[PDB]
Amino acid sequence: MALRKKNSLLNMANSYVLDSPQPSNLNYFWNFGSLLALCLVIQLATGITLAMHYTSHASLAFDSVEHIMRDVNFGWFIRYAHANTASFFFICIYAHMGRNIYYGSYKTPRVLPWSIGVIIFLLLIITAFMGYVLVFGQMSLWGATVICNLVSAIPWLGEDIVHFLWGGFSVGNPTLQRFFALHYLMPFVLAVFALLHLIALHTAGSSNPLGITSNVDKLSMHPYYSFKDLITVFAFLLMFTLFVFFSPDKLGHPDNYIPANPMVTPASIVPEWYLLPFYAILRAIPDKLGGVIAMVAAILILLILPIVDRSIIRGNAFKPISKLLFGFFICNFLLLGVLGQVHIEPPFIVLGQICTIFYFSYFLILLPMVSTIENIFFYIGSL
Amino acid sequence: YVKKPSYKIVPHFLGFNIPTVSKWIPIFGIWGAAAGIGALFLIEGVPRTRQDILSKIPIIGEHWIREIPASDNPF
Amino acid sequence: ATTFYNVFVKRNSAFVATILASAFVFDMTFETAIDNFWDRINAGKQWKDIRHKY
Amino acid sequence: TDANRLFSYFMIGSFGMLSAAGAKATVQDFLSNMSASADVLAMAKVEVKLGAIPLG
Amino acid sequence: ASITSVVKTSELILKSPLLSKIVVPLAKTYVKFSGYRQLGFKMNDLIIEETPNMQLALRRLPPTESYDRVYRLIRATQFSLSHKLATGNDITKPEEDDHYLIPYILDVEAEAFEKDALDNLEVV
Amino acid sequence: YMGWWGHMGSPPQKGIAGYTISPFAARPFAGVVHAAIFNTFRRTKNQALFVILPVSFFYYVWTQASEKNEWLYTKAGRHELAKAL
Ligand code: HEM
Ligand code: HEM
Ligand SMILES: CCCCCCCCCCCCO[C@@H]1O[C@H](CO)[C@@H](O[C@H]2O[C@H](CO)[C@@H](O)[C@H](O)[C@H]2O)[C@H](O)[C@H]1O
Ligand SMILES: CCCCCCCCCCCCO[C@@H]1O[C@H](CO)[C@@H](O[C@H]2O[C@H](CO)[C@@H](O)[C@H](O)[C@H]2O)[C@H](O)[C@H]1O
Ligand SMILES: CCCCCCCCCCC1=C(C)C(=O)C(OC)=C(OC)C1=O
Repeated sequence: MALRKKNSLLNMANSYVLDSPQPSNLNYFWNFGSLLALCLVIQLATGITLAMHYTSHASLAFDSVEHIMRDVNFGWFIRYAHANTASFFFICIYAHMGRNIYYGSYKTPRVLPWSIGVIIFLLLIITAFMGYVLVFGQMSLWGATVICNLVSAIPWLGEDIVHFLWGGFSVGNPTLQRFFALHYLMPFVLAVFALLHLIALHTAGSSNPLGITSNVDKLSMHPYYSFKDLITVFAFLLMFTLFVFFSPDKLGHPDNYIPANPMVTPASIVPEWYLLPFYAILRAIPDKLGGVIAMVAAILILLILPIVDRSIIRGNAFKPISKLLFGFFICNFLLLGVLGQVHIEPPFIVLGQICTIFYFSYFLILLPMVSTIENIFFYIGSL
Repeated sequence: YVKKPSYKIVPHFLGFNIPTVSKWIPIFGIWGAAAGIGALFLIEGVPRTRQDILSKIPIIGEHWIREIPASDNPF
Repeated sequence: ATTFYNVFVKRNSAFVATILASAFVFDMTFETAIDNFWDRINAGKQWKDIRHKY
Repeated sequence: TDANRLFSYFMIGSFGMLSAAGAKATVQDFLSNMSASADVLAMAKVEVKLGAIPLG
Repeated sequence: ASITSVVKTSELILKSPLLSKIVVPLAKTYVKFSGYRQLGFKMNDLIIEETPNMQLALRRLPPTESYDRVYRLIRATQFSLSHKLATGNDITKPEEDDHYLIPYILDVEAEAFEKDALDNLEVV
Repeated sequence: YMGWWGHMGSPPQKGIAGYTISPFAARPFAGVVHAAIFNTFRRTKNQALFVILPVSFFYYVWTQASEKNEWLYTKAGRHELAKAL
């Protein structure tokens, strides 16, 4: 017996990256998993490096980031790499979630990797939110303030919890130092859950674009998907290069180059782009607690896809109506994103409410109805 | 003479029926109490818990009404 | 003993409820007991013992 | 006998009870580090003049 | 959704003259646009099989039907990975799109659902 | 639902012969130009409506909303803005 199979440690690596039996027909949308692993590795390397030069104290934080930009050898690169990769991490995670929803990756027998996935997504949001606060510019401070006051909506104890999370009566030094410690920790937690969702997946293996079993026709993960993953790695690195070296501030907010000022509130406080759809959903509900519930529900509702999808067939490749509905759902999610950064003005107020209703009605009404009807059309249509 | 056995199907969902669930209703009750006692115990230190809940309990409630003398309080 | 077993111990829900209620009582009474004992063995030494002069 | 079993559950129960009380004490004391530290609580008072402030 | 559900509802529609008049033509166009026949699949090849019920139904397929299904899956996987469509005799003609599996799954489910009912019987 | 090499969980396979040639024996880019033009056109044509319809609808919605918003905050839009608030 080959050493890679015989030795228990080597065999675990072997089972995931070498002998792992894959469908022979995965398309390029199956490459986001490895891109997400790449983002995670880049964030760990750059993040730990920034931590060697960053000071978490509120009197020095903003300046320590300037010191990184100006004095540390290649500090500018490490900083911009870290900041831009946070955006790329969300592009890849939305693509990966998009792939999963289109191809029915959430259906049995893959409910568990999907449900762990939803938690990974929440951990990414928290990680990225805390990291953004660390700069302690104007957007940092006010971002923390507003988002850490969503906990005030919790009845009775809510305000007490807010002061507990701040370590005082406002966002300040205690908050910044605790966000540093938790920002450092969260990516490790996230890596553990990423490993868990893969272990959970390994019982069924990867789904594939046709939605049928691949047990009939398997390909080793290496060399086929190893070399196919390299193409998207280099396509990613090209995109990375164009942002990091030629346009490092395109995805950012100029106001974060102003040091935090608790007195002055900036003209417009918007979150980072990748949080914008959830912020639009929150604005849609006038009630404080209503808005918070809606915003959280917008993520947790992903957990019910296994139930509300009534189809006897996995994925959308062969479902023309489901494909149209999916197209509208995705574009609405982008419109919500755009509405997250407009001013609270007519007519965007009502538009945001309509888009919010459409978002939720996808899960609660349309997908259950459409999937029921398509079942019937497949049966009658092929008689 | 009997021609057919005499039975009906009771309503069921996800393999639960009302006769079974009804036997467990009390158990959910006690678990709810356990969770209640446990939760309240966890937040007994929170000043709001003392102010709003614990100090209001008759007889016992004076355990949670304790004042620092103004002479001993820097704040 | 049968009665006690049947009420507090037989069902785990009841047993865990009893344990947690006991923990709550223990916590409150032990606090008070130690406070008094600590004050007696350290009598005349603590701020509370000299505070009255000031 | 029920008395025989009840004794051993008393020992198990006591152990569970002290473990519950000990965990609660541990959690409460430990997490309190995250509440405002003594220096934060010291900031509390500011005097402002009013003569300088014009109407409107 | 269970195959039983889908089959029963379909039969209610096919019964109603009005309903069938409006649904059957839609279903036929749906199937044309679906395009699974262009990869040489039969409709039943697409049904989710990773369930106890479906594993049992597949084990009960006659060996010849079973061997042919394996071939259609492998062939379709090869079209998929090559980004080609079936041509000529590989295209499933409407007359070849037979519900070879539906009888087996309906029997498996019949028993499974009867078992659930009888697990909840009450002596009257 | 998935086994491992030798016992993957496939139904029994019989009657299929598979053939292929070595990577060194093949031209990796054979028929690349035909694929790049004709194959891509076919694949794109067949998916075009599923992208065009939702994109165009949501772009139209946005365009209308943003144009109205711009107009409401001009002098001309004073009265309509007053009503809207
Ligand atoms: C750090 C973030 C993540 C990493 C590194 C990661 C990585 C991977 C990898 C390597 C795979 C196998 C290859 C592939 O299909 O692309 C995969 C599959 C999967 N992931 Fe993720 N993932 C992450 C986040 C998520 C999230 C947020 C979700 C869901 C909300 C998710 C759900 C899934 C599912 C369902 C599959 C199986 C899809 C299939 O092959 O059919 N993952 N992931
Ligand atoms: C999933 C992984 C990670 C994500 C998504 C992430 C995201 C972010 C983001 C968005 C920022 C704000 C960047 C800016 O605009 O300047 C940031 C800053 C920071 N992150 Fe991370 N981060 C990750 C991992 C890590 C890790 C593992 C460390 C290890 C300490 C770390 C350390 C830092 C430090 C020190 C800063 C502040 C300096 C700066 O702003 O560049 N990060 N992170
Ligand atoms: C992704 C990075 C690479 C590092 C590997 C990831 C670490 C996670 C590995 C630990 C989880 C346990 O992983 C588990 O390992 C065993 C053997 O290793 C695999 O077992 C599989 O392969 C072996 C031989 O290769 C066969 O005996 C077995 O029939 C098959 O199921 C499991 O399918 C996998 O779930
Ligand atoms: C994961 C579970 C989440 C829920 C748990 C919530 C815990 C968060 C902080 C707990 C609240 C702390 O609340 C506060 O605790 C301290 C610490 O014992 C108590 O303080 C008390 O004991 C400490 C020593 O233990 C003495 O120095 C002090 O004189 C006395 O007042 C206060 O009486 C209580 O008001
Ligand atoms: C389940 C929800 C996960 C946590 C989401 C938090 C990040 C997005 C929150 C929105 C947000 C709110 C509510 C908000 O009001 C605000 O406006 C001032 C923002 O800019 C700081 C925001 O980012």
